[PDB]
Amino acid sequence: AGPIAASCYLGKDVVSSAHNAFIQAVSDLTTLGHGLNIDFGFVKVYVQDR
Amino acid sequence: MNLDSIFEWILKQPINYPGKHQDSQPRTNPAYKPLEAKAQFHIIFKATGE
Amino acid sequence: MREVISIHVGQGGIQVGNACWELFCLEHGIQPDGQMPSDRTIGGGDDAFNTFFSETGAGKHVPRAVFLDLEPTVIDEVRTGTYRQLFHPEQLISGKEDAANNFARGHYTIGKEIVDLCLDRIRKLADNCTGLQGFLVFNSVGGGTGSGLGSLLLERLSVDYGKKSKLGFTIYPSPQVSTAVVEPYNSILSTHSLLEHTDVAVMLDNEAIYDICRRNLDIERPTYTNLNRLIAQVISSLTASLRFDGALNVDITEFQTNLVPYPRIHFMLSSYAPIISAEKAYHEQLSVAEITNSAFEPANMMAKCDPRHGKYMACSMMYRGDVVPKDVNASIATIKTKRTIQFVDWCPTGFKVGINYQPPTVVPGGDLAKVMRAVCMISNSTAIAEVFSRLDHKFDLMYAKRAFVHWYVGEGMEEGEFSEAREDLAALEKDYEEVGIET
Amino acid sequence: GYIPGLKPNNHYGASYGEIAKNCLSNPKVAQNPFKLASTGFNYQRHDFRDPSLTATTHKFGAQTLLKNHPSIDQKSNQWQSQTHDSFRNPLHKPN
Amino acid sequence: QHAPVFEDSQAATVVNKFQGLRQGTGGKTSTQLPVKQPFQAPNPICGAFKKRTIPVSEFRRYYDRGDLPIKVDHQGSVNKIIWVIQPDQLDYHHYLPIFFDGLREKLDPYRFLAILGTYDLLEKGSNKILPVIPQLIIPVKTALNTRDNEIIGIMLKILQRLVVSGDMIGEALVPYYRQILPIFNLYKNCNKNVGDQIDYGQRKKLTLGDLIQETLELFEQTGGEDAFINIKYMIPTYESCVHN
Amino acid sequence: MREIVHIQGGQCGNQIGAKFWEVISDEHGIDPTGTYHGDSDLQLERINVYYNEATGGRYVPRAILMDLEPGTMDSVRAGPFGQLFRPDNFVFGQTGAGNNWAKGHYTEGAELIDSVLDVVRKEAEGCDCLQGFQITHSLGGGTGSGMGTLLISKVREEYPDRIMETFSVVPSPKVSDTVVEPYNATLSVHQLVENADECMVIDNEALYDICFRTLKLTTPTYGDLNHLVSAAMSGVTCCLRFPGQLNSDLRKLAVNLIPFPRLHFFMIGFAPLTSRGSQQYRALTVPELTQQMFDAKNMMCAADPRHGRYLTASALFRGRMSTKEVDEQMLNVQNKNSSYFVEWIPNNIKSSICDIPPKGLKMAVTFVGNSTAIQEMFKRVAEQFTAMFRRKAFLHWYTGEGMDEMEFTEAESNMNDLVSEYQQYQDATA
Amino acid sequence: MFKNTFQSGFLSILYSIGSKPLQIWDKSIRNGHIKRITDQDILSSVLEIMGTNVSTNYITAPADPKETLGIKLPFLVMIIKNLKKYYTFEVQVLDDKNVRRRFRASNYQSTTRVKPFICTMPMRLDEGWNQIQFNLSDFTRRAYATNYIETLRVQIHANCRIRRIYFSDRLYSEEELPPEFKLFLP
Ligand SMILES: Nc1nc2c(ncn2[C@@H]2O[C@H](COP(=O)(O)OP(=O)(O)OP(=O)(O)O)[C@@H](O)[C@H]2O)c(=O)[nH]1
Ligand SMILES: Nc1nc2c(ncn2[C@@H]2O[C@H](COP(=O)(O)OP(=O)(O)O)[C@@H](O)[C@H]2O)c(=O)[nH]1
Ligand SMILES: [Mg+2]
Repeated sequence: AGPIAASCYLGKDVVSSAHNAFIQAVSDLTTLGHGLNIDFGFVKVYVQDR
Repeated sequence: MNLDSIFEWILKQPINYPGKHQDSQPRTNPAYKPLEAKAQFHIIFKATGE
Repeated sequence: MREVISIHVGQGGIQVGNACWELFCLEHGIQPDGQMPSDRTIGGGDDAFNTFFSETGAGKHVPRAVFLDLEPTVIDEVRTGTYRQLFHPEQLISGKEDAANNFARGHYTIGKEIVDLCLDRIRKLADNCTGLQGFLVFNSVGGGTGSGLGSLLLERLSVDYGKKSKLGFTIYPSPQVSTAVVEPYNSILSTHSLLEHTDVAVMLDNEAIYDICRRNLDIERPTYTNLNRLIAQVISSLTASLRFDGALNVDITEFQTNLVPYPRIHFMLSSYAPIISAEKAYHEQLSVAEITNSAFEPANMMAKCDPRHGKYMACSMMYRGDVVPKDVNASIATIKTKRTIQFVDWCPTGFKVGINYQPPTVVPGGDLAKVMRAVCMISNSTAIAEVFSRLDHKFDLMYAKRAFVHWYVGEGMEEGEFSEAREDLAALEKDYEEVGIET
Repeated sequence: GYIPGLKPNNHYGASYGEIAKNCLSNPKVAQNPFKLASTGFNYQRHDFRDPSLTATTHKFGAQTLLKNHPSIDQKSNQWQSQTHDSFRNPLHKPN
Repeated sequence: QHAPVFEDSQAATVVNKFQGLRQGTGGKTSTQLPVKQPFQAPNPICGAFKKRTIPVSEFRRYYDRGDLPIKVDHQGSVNKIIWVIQPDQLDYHHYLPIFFDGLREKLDPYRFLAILGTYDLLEKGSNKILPVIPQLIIPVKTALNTRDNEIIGIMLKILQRLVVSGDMIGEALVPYYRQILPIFNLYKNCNKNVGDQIDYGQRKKLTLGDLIQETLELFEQTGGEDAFINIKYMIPTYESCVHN
Repeated sequence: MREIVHIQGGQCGNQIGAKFWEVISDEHGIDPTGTYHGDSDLQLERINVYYNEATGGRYVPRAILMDLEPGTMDSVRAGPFGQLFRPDNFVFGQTGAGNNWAKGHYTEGAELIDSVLDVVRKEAEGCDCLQGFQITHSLGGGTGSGMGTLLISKVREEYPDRIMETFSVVPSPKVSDTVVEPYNATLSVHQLVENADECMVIDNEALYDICFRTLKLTTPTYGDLNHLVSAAMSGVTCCLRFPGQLNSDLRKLAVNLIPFPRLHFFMIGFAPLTSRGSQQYRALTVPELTQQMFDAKNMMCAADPRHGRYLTASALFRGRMSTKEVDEQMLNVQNKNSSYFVEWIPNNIKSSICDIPPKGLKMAVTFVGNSTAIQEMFKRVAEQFTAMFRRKAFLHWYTGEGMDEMEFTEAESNMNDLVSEYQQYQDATA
Repeated sequence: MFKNTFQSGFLSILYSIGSKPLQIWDKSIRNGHIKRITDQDILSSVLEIMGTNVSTNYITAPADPKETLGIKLPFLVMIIKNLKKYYTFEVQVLDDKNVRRRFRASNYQSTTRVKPFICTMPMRLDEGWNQIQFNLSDFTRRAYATNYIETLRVQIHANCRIRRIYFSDRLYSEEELPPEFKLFLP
């Protein structure tokens, strides 16, 4: 997360904490339904119910 | 959820996902103004995709 | 000439009866075999045991007690104990099937098959007595068997004997400590049953006794035996005024005349002092002033209630030992001058004091030490409304969703039986606040 | 500070002083069953094998537990708690 | 679609001083230092009130079949169906389950033809509707499972008409309470505490809580003696009505 | 007094029952010859709950062994402690079910069920006052899952007010040994939910996971799984057979655990479970027992408890321990995990104490908890069943002897009905 | 609060036809619901109180406690629709001595007993709409043998339909009853 913060002109610690909260998308996935399409660019990840 | 409704879901419950991402952080360069809590948290992901 | 009969119903009643009868036997010097030793006489005078025991004519003595249960495990424990020859073998009435915490089962299904034998044995015990004083009943209120059988027994003895005094010592569930999941239901049903049938009720919540054991007795993992021993000590202190001489005697019949302002209000809480371990019992004076100060401490209440949240209505004092009336009067004056405790306006004096000469009896294998002076706290206050109010909300949460109601409906009890019990609770609560307001 | 036996096998409902006395005046908590030295040579003297095993495979593989369990002494709480007089006198203290 | 430029949206009062590497909790082990709050799983909510993703209906296919005698007539103010061949001649064993399957449909005119077709079918039928009852259990559970207010609201009205249309229908429906009652429990208390002001929605019976209560009311009187205990077993909240 | 009678069916049921009876025999000090060589007097006071006295002073279990093939009972008789059983209680056919629920419920089960009803009627009538029945069977097989359910229906019809308790082995999808598991599983659940008073579900995958992780033994065999199941099931009636601070028979547990009649499916667990080499180092105390008990991996099911809310839970403690500590630990765990406990059932934990520990332990705990997480197990079973049933595969075998697809359709719909009504109470609020 | 105020023949406390039928009344609800809807039996608007847990859901005549809703009228009467379920109501009464009494009428209760504060009484409801004339004269004269001077509160619990509460002061029949107090037969 070093170079990412350098390009974003933010602290290194906050970017890592920002990653950690987003990685807790399994709780959103564990609940029923709640389909996902995580693109953020070239690769698109589609998650149906499970 | 289109990777953006996730942002509201995380921002909706500060107690479940406490951290520095919940509030805005100052930038490392005085030229750039600090961003919104939602705005600063998207711009990290665009950097990660790149 | 004076006699009382103890009726123990349910597992909790039996387990506390064991401790209290052991205490009585040790206090009166009767060996577990029932035979007083030819030598080593510990008590002077005659017929002191006559209040609690009956003389067979030649030899042993038999307690004026009867044990009731629907499940035989604890009955067999008692029957194979060290007191097998103490009790009459046919007065330990044991059932066949357990009601399984079902008040309807204990009031409509299987308690009726036994209540006939219960009343037969009760009559065979009572007709022996001539100057009978009253009945003592012990029962855990959060159990189906205890609640239902106690309700039926009080109902039957209300019409069989009428005006005779009956004392009920319930053990209410703690505000947050509990063992079952349905105790509010049968607790409310039992309160409805016994509201109009008993004369005096005593609150004996287990959480307060746990707190007393932890703070004072210095016990970190107490069990039920210690609680039963303290309850037995309280009962013995209450009953010592009957079988022992004293400067100021107090009779059971002189309770409604001093502690019951209105027929509806007869629930009250107890406390006891001193409670100290032998490791530090001999390092302080144990003066009457400090023991009566400890008695009025809100943290020493035998039930989880705060007297500071309400006004005091009546309060009865029983001192046993070498206490002096002038010292008692000085202590009463000090308590009156204290501001933290406030009484109602329509009661100028609310203290009744009893003095006894016999010091409390110590038990080997117990926890308490030997002390000259002990005071029993018996008081009626408006603060007991909170225990009724909290269980009312405990009931409503489950009752709104018809939770666990089919188990009681299928045992012959109508669905609407809960509503009138709830109405009786609501009317009782409104009575407490109505009395508590000033004029 | 650390009354020795009171933690592992929890002591029952009783005064802390009495149970401390009971677990201090009891045997063990000392003595050399293996005659081991804390310096580290009787380690090479000793064997370190527990004689509480058997074998396994092709039928059942759980094995019975170590001797850290009671036996024969199984007896109810009412038997312990309620006895009449057969104890030490609480207030004897010979003079 | 529009989305604000994320690199521009900014905050003002937050101060731009940056601590940087000049940091550290080492050597300052005070008892007032902050601790982490670890992530905890949120409260599970499941899908009790989620949508059901309504399944496909056979009525739409059977209307495209061109083998159901029914026509939309626009001569009236409200469109009224006309029977090419009178319903008395039709075989209720074959057609009646199909029309019940159309209750799920929402697209015009499949939704329109379903309710109107059913009402005429039940109203004109006299005695042959009874043997069809076993075959009607499948559609009623499917539609009620959709968990949608409009479809549930209309078809509870259908259920009320079925019981009252003829005699002896309530008695035969008693064994089949177990397959339709559980939905009634969920929406039994689904009522609004309006308070004092007038509720103008009486004209359109769209209140689910009131509809369920009256539908269960009709079940008890017509079901018979055994009807009440079956309802109380299925739903615990219920209370007797015919009994005094 | 308050005796119960054991009935085991199928190969899996007999394998469970053999180990259970061996464990009970060692618990009560009964040698494989039937002679009492015990050391404590309490070992014989309540022997009549499970054992019958015969002339000559030997004890025989009142177990009825039922199967549709004589192969497995010849094996269970020849095994250790196989001489305890009365040879007249063995009942069998000569054909077998062939993992076909229809054949084990309509064609072959009906003609053989008369003898088993006769023998169980004799056994139940002989005893003074019956308390209940217990059944051990698997839902993945033909003869068991069918004939046992038919027998439970018959026994419930003849005895309306008695307690029926059963142990279920449910086929998980990850480890599956039969290609036709969903069919008979759904068909059996349909009747089981209607008939049984109490049901307990055991998953083989959970047993293997426990054996590999907690016990950390290299090669588990079916002996170890049976041992765990037997210990867990004996922990239920330990308090009925022995005294305790808070006695609580089977009837008391049901009243406190089933709020509504159709919700009687539970998951169980036993503590402590430790590896052989790590027993010198652990200190057995109540908080340790509770924290190992409430662990998700300790449960005997693939259902994960934090995916749903505990309706009610029950803990049975074996051995002597203080009452205050148990209550404080229960309150502590209830307050610490308030999210997983439903809020309209306050104080939803039940605790009982039995003073006699199991053979080889100073303390032991059995856990029974009713959680809404079992809805996942029902959902996954139906998905496979409908997947196979949409194309009508493996259907002619069941429909060749008098069944029709309407029965399968109503069985599937009833199972979904249970799922809906069971998840309804998860999200309900005050 | 209806003290030092004139009343001769009738005095209404609640009436379902108005902009706001209840000002003085206070509503407390836990699991129930309150609304005003028209009736199919009588083509007029009627108030609705329904819900489980009969005791918790109720409405009190005075908005707040710690004051008196004093009224001298001896005869009480209500208009209630029979829903064939549980329903009950209470009234607070003052006798010659300066002490208060409670009178209770319960649908599901089957026994009666007199107490110094509460005097419960079973009651029976016929089918359809009906009016109940609560005497309040002999009730205090029979239960406590004391005259009546003043009645304080009236309380209605859940699961009932209410059209009008008023005091008749005496036994009245339909012909002398004014039309607005009359319930016109459908
Ligand atoms: N103070 C005290 N209370 C006890 C004791 N044992 C049980 N209780 C209380 O009794 C309640 C339950 O009743 P049980 O002990 O099961 O006995 P029961 O009242 O006859 O009910 P049944 O089991 O149906 O026979 C528990 O909630 C405890 O609070 C005890 O030894 N001392
Ligand atoms: N716990 C346990 N499960 C077993 C054992 N043997 C078989 N099973 C399970 O039982 C299932 C097969 O059941 P089956 O033998 O056909 O039942 P039956 O037809 O009634 O005899 C398999 O999925 C196994 O997981 C055993 O010894 N122990
Ligand atoms: Mg009991």
